[PDB]
Amino acid sequence: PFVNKQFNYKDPVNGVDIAYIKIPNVGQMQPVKAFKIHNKIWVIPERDTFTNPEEGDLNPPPEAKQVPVSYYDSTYLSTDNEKDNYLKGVTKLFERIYSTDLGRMLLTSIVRGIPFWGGSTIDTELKVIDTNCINVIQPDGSYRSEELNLVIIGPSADIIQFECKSFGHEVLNLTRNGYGSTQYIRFSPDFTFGFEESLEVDTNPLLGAGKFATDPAVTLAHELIHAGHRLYGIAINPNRVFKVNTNAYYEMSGLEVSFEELRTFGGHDAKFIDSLQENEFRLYYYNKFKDIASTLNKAKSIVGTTASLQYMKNVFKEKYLLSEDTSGKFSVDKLKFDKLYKMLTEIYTEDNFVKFFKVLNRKTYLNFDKAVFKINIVPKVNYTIYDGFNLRNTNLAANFNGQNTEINNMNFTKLKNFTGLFEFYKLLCVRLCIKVNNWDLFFSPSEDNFTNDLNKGEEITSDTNIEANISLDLIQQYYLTFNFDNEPENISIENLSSDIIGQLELMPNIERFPNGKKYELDKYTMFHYLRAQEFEHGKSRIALTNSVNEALLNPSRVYTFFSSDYVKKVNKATEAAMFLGWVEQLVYDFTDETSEVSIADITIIIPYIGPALNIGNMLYKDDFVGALIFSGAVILLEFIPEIAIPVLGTFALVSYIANKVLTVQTIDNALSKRNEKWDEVYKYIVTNWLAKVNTQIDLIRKKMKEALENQAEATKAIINYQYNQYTEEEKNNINFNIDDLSSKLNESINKAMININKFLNQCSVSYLMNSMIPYGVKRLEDFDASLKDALLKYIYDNRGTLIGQVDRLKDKVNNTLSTDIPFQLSKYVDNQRLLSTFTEYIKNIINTSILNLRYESNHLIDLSRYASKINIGSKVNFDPIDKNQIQLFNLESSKIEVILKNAIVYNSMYENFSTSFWIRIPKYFNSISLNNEYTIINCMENNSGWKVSLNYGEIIWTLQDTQEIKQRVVFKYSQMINISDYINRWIFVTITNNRLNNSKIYINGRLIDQKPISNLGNIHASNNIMFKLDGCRDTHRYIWIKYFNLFDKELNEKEIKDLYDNQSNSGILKDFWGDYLQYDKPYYMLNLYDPNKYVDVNNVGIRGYMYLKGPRGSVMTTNIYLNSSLYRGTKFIIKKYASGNKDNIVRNNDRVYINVVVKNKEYRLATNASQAGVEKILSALEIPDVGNLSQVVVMKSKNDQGITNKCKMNLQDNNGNDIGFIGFHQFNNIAKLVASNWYNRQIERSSRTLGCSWEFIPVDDGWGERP
Amino acid sequence: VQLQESGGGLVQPGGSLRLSCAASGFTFSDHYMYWVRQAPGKGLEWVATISDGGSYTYYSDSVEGRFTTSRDNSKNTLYLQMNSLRAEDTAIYYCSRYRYDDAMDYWGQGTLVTVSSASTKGPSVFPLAPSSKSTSGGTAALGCLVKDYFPEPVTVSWNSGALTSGVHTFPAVLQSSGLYSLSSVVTVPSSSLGTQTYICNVNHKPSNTKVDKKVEP
Amino acid sequence: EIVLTQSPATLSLSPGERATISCRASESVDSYGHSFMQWYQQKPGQAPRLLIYRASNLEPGIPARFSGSGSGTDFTLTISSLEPEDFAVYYCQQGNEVPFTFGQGTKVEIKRTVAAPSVFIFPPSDEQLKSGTASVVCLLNNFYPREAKVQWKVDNALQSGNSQESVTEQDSKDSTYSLSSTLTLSKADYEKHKVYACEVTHQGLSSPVTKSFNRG
Ligand SMILES: [Ca+2]
Ligand SMILES: [Zn+2]
Repeated sequence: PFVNKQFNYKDPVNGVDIAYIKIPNVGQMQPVKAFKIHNKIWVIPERDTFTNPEEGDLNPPPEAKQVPVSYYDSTYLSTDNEKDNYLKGVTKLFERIYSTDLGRMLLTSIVRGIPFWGGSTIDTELKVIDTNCINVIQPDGSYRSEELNLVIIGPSADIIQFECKSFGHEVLNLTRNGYGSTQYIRFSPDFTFGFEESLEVDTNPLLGAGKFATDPAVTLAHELIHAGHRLYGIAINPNRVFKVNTNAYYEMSGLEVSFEELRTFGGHDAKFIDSLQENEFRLYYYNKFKDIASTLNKAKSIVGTTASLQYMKNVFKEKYLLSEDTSGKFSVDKLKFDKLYKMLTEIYTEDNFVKFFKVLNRKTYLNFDKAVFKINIVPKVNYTIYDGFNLRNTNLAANFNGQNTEINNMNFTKLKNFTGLFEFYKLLCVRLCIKVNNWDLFFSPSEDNFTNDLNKGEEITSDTNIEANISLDLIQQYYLTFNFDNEPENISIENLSSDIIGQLELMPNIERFPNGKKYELDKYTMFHYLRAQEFEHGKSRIALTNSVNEALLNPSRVYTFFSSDYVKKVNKATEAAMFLGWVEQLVYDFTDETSEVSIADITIIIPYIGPALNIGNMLYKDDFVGALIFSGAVILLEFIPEIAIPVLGTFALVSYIANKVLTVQTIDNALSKRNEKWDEVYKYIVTNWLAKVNTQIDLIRKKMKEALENQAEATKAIINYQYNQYTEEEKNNINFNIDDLSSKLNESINKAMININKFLNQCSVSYLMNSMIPYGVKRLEDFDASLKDALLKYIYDNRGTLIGQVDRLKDKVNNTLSTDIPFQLSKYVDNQRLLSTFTEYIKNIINTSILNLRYESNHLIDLSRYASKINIGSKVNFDPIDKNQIQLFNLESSKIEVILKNAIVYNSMYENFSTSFWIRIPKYFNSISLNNEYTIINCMENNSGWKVSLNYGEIIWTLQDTQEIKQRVVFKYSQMINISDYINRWIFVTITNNRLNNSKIYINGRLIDQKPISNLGNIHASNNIMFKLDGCRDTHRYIWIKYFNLFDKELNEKEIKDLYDNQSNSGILKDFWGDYLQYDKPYYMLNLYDPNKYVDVNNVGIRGYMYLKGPRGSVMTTNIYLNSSLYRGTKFIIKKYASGNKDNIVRNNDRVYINVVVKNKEYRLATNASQAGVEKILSALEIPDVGNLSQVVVMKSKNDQGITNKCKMNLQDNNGNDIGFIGFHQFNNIAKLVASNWYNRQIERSSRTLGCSWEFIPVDDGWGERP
Repeated sequence: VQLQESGGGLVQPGGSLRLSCAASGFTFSDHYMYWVRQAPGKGLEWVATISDGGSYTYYSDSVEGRFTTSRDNSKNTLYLQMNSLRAEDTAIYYCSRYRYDDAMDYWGQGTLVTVSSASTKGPSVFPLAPSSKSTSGGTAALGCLVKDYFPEPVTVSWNSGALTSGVHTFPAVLQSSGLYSLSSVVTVPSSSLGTQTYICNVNHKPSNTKVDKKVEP
Repeated sequence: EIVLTQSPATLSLSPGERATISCRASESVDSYGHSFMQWYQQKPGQAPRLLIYRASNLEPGIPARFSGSGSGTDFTLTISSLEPEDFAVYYCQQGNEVPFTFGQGTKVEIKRTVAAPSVFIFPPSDEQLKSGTASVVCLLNNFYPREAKVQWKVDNALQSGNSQESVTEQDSKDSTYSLSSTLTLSKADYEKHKVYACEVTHQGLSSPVTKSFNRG
């Protein structure tokens, strides 16, 4: 219904739509048989042998094209049948494009965009440009000239080089001045590209394996897109390119990417063009449209036709959507234009078409082609107008299956790629050498490509202009505004001479990239680690895979990132009934070795990446995980991009004296214009991020897929080397199809790949989030700062004019500029895969910290990557059980200084922010501590800033700026008390602030004290956060501190609550002080249901029993403290039974022995379980005389569910069934200790304190009672 | 691994003085340093403690606001500034290192500090002549009256420190004149008497007064 | 101001003995499960020497005979078997809190078989006489114990106030003492008398002895 006739090549000439036609040519060309498939659109099913007069032969060029894949068939398209296939093929493809809403649009657009008139050396007059026509030869011999938009030719020598070619002029650049000219697309539906995807495994799990073929519809659309631009005369000059660095060993030898092509592809490639450049173009073509309007206006005469000047004028009014007034004066509506231009450049995109054809397609021009296939789309049993290759109701409608070249293998014949495997390369060596193929190298854009005016001041007026992403919804809205008839006519025109004279539009000029290119290097590079993995490749019987390369220098040059365990397991040595055998087992090993997994931003880590590609960074051996936690994703990147946001250009507002309305309109215009700003700066960052960072990650991603392939093949080889030596004989006895084997491992490889995708997904985002975005957010937060000043000085100054609404306006300005607008990636990316990784990364309040101080692999560091430097004092003490626990002494050299990065901190950052840390504060002991306040965390520059301090039973938060003027919150707690929740126990502090509100202080996630800070400030952002005991007048004093954090926002009740449980480690049991409960460490036992008793044994042996007696004493120091004695009673030791866990920390659900210390002899806690009744009376038995008595306890810190709990010890019989939790019986006599199943029942239904709630108290200098 | 506290001398009531303890043989910049004084033949006294980084100081009420301690870490020195002195400031002054968190383990020799209005005056030296109605046994004693001197302290040795056994040097007594006085005796053989000579070396270092006195009948 | 009361006042004891010295604090001396009680041996003329730190720990290189103990407000330093060389003032020091304090010390005195003095008498030097004053020096040499009476007699008339005694330490070959009595008279007065003598009574002397001269 787009192409109304079914043509057969052999159909005879008629001179209307089947005719021999001449074409614009350098000198004489004899004519060719063309078919006019649609009004304005012609097809010449003939190898383009005539448009470029300097391509004589269809033979491969003597020095080859720098193009990853290329194909040469000088016989192709030489017979009739071939042509007739061609004709039908292109036809069908048009119908395929036309069938989609977007295709209907692009296609109409084309037909409609008539090449301008044009030529006329005289102002007043219009003339047609001769090269924009053809001569159509009738049967009888006369010829008639025809106007023409679009010709499809068969291809030139390089068969797959599909181009858009025009004819030129001496003066005019017809494709870049709004004029347009006739497009000649070299094309073929008889071949298509083979590429590899490795991203669709996270949605379609059982996906192909090898290559997938590009749908020829997409390509044809692609070329039409280019045709479109050029017909409207809006193609970007191709001297305008995206220039790459090229000197580094890893950088891509060379590569031309034309801005035009970027825009054209669409999607995320298009996003490499910064805004300042996108606008330049648009303004430029708008102007080039204006000039057309005005030429129109000047024209008073028309030549070379029987048509009407006005008819023709109106042809163009319609093309360029010009606006006509009453007089006939034309002009360009900025608004109307803006849209057309958006549709030609932002809606007609390869990417959008792929949303429409719903096929699998490459995702960035950067996904290099890999091979070439011959296809035949004309038979319906092969490929239909609606489904393309992925035929509905078959095997192929599934996971882009139609497009898998393996799966649909009767539909793609593989071909010779004429570009050799190392036609273009660089040579990388060591102080051995390899060729690495140019196209396997890293793309590294020049900084030159990224411009902006972020630095430009702006004057806000009341006038000032307020703007006002590409969804399928939106396109619909475009489609519907489309008017889909009144198709520009075919009109009769005065004949042009028999031979139209014209040269093709002369391109650059682009030079031959220098060809490897020697590089002598110090490490093995990741290209080298990658060649090791290849072979070989290869018959007799090599393949003995081995780690520690030199592998290279063989074969069996075949390195693997696997363990001896596997390298040993395949370098035997096995027949023959044991092969069957072998195999299975090697499907398991592979799937454990490759499905391997393992911080809070990079949840999922792939350990074996380091060893695969020697990442990279590549100091060894492979504890890659460690290094990745330490430094960030930044270890993956091969080059580290520069993030260069300049000081944002400030606003300044126009005052409109004695006028209310224009003064408020200027404020509102100001505020909104700000909002644009954050978008402006963000977007830029995304653009920078996409091009220099995400690209490197996508290549490693490509490279990890490739190793996994290498490994699979190396295995396959070695299973087949063996198999081949055999029966065989039988041989015809153990039938075994490597298609099943290949079958399994690709499934397998796929399963690993969803992991690695995830992993590197988190990598890219996290990089953007914590080392790109921030450098920008500072600059914004500053621009914000100064606009506020500027706006409030505006209100004060115009205050009489504003009389009635000043407050209403200070509140406006003060709320909008105090809020940190939210980075939404969804606003800058279209991509489901990333958007959902980012959605996952925000969900977690800690990835958003600006300071996050963890001990990792032997250094205290900042996992948030803000902190510039961390100086650790000479006598800072790390707790060797849990190094995150820092001890600070009242030495001036027990101090940790954190110094933040300069261009990341901004003055107004402690105005809405928060801090958390766990502290452990020893009992105050001495009179001088009664009145002595001492700083411990200091953030103050010259009297201004914030600080945390301590005093006798107090934690103190203090704010102060800039010359006044403190506020202050307090947690207060007593030392005269039996058992303290707080004295010398780990407590979790959280401080929140809000410039227009109050400092709040929270203890273990309970709000304590709050006070108004709105009086101020403002505050002075200190570069320095110093952890030190400053001013403590207790020589012997010290504190413990851990997990320090800093947040650029005010944490709410539910956030801090969460924060509270995430850092609690609910899985590990804890002693009374809050430390990790450890095995083989004497504890004094405290029963919480009766805390005024301790434990005792009346008698050792089974005649005896344990019991609670009282009282506990007191401890005291006259005036300072008087608490319950804590080191009393008989001692418990948790002795390991089974574990693993190399270590000493008693975890939830650990099964243990409990020993009881009686008079410095260790005894074992046990009971007779068949003692009639529910409560079993526990005793202390001679460790060896226990026998078959019940003595195994489950250590607990949760239940079930996972409600935490203080019932610690569930006791079990030597069969594994519960007996009871250990507690105490009594209202009857004498509080003996029992295992009571009633507890286990009770905990399910309540969390109340019970007779089984124990706490384990170790001796600690911080409590300091004497035993 | 020592330290070396210098500075001291005769200073007027109302006057001011600077003490300087020098340190080597251990990372100085790490330890808290202490100043302890002891009046002449009396109890020990804690004067000042200064932290490692030199930012926190403690002083006993006695000398609070009158004294100051400070340190120049890069020079391995400790300092005691001492103003508007009183007679009760008369003492030997010891600087010491405090090994955290145990004790004051290392100490210096200690320089002497003396507060009084009185002028430096050198000692007269008279012999104590061995009578002479000896014998016997054994055993006759001779010596030196080293009288009328100030401040402390004088030092006596015999025959350039060759004769030391059988020698006794008394402590100094403050006479009712506000001057110091002591005596030095020695038991020697009535035999070697007109033959072996006995000289009596005497050093008041505050006056630069060397006196070598020959004691004889 | 934590007062460190230390007893006994003085403490005389023969070698290889037991030497309990008791220190005691008005307020606690304990913080962070540590008693901050030090002990110091100070021989005359030398910087105190640390012995025991934290009440109970023996300082490296100090011998076994010394041993610390106690906690809170009641510490005690014992010398397992005294020496002669362990005549000394000994001091306890609290380092718990400012103002750090010392006790007022404990003087270990060494014992021995009672020793009689050799006693010596000294007429004023001719050059001193012509200076203005005469100083008659009476020396007791090498005796124990220290207690002694020594009256100056001038024409067997008693003088009093016009003299000062001075005493050495225990010159610790024999833990013995030595004293000089020093009668100061004016030129005028000293040469209007003839016979000068000091007279000494002491545990080692079966009857008082007198050392005498006339002028010439
Ligand atoms: Ca846009
Ligand atoms: Zn293209």
